[PDB]
Amino acid sequence: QNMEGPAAVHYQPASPPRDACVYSSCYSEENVWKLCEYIKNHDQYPLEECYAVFISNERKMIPIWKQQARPGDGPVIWDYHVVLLHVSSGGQSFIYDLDTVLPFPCLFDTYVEDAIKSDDDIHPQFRRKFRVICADSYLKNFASDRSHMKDSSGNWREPPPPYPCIETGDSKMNLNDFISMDPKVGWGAVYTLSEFTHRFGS
Repeated sequence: QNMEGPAAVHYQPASPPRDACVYSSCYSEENVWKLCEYIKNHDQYPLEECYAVFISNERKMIPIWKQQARPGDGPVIWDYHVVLLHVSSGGQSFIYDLDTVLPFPCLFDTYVEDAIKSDDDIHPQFRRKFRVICADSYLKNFASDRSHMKDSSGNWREPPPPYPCIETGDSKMNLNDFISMDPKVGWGAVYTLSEFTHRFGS
């Protein structure tokens, strides 16, 4: 037996329940943007405690386990995936992934251990990198005209979300600057898996 603060024990979620969140399959950057907007407009938590997290790598092929699109024990291989990270007042981080079969929200260590898993056994070019943008910066700077979701004749590869494209005064499309794991582009900070866990893990 071993005695393991209790703040995380009573943690109240920052989002509506999973079924009530704005959600479109294969638009996780927008699903997370909408979670950020919800948190901003409600009175429960400050945006300063939350981050948008882009997961990808140079070849844009990342395995993620415990994903809804592939029930079972195998991974989905995404080009990129986006989740929301909340650093709660006591220090415990929580991950909000609308596409995970893990709990929504999920304790950080469980998401890293069960959804991401160790990179040690993975061929290095499939390893995961993390771009962490404070949610306020994400809402201020993110823009997507959804042009990456259309084939050469303009047809939608996956049905679009049911609201107009997210744009800013500075840009109508900079999604690649978030998917990139090059620190020379975009906003926020780029972390290896070990740096990500060191920064946000217990």
